Amino acid sequence: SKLTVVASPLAPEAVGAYSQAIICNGMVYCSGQIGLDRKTGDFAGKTIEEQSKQVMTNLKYVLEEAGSSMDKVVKTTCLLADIKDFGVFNGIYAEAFGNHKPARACFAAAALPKGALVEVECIATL
Amino acid sequence: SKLTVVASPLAPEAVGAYSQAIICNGMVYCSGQIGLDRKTGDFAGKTIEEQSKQVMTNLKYVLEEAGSSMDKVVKTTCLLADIKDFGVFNGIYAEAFGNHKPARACFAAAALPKGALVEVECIATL
Amino acid sequence: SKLTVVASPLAPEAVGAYSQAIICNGMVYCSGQIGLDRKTGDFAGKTIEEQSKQVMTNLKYVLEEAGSSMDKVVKTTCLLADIKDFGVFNGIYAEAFGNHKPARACFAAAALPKGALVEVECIATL
Ligand SMILES: [Cl-]
Ligand SMILES: [Cl-]
Ligand SMILES: [Cl-]
Repeated sequence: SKLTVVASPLAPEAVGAYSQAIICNGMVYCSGQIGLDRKTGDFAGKTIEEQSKQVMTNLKYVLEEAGSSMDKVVKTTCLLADIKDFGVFNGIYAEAFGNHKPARACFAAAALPKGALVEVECIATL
Repeated sequence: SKLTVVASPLAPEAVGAYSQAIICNGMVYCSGQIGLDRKTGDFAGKTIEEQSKQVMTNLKYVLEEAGSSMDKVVKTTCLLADIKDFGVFNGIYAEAFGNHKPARACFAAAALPKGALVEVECIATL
Repeated sequence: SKLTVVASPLAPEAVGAYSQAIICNGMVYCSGQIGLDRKTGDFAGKTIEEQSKQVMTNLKYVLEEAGSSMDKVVKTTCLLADIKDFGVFNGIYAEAFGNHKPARACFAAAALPKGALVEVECIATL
């Protein structure tokens, strides 16, 4: 039951107390992505649309680096800064996954790290 | 590591970007149930008691459809719209599980989808 | 796929509808620890620093009882009562894990059980 650290050069860098994802026993446990662009270290934009798209892109990068894929995602958890953003977020999430339909839980947090508007974590299979 | 979609006709319908649950590698990953009654597509009631009972019933339906059970639940996460609802919720949760005692985390969200008062997700074994 | 209940005498007692952790299929699913001291049944202190240290100590006790360890943690979820506590919390978390870097998601809840300032759950391997 080895743990393998996942570090994509495309996803936001993990330089603190966490890894982008950990592989263990055939599963990939992904950190909660926020909508940072690795190229800038800043949010992709100020809007929910911009950050949501970036979050889903980031997740894909992490999953690919792990040897997984969006289609191998079993469960996500979707955190919003503001519940009114649910509809917009959900559309962008759905585009990202296409016809694949993970299990899901969603909620509005009181606040997210770094003032993010959206954070999405997941678990996937190899 | 096939994924199997769980769709009970008894639990709220999943007609959007998620599945009620996903089976993978011997485990069942359940979406966060809210207190909708599949027969109406509406909340079972306006109160915490009514919605909490519905949520736990819904979870049982999903688990059964997956080939699992309440007694096979390993971990839940219990989300409340209002922290003051913890005691009432907890009683209803406990009734639902009987002597089975999953691992658990609970918190109050700033808000939940659809204005729900309570949302409960879980992971279970086959 | 037997479930085993984990009950450390060092971690806060689980006397209600949950277990400290559940072992299943080679993995340990840990409840969200709050900063209670088992010796008193009360918070270790009123501050974020005091409770955060207690939470990480509690997690270690649970993991050890399960046959796991801090180094075997694959993923955590870190819940704060107040987003401004993120930096302090993160330092204490990092001390606790040393060079081990789980996957992670963090957020501020609207509120936590018992008025806690911080709650941390995790999943680990045997
Ligand atoms: Cl997740
Ligand atoms: Cl859960
Ligand atoms: Cl976790």
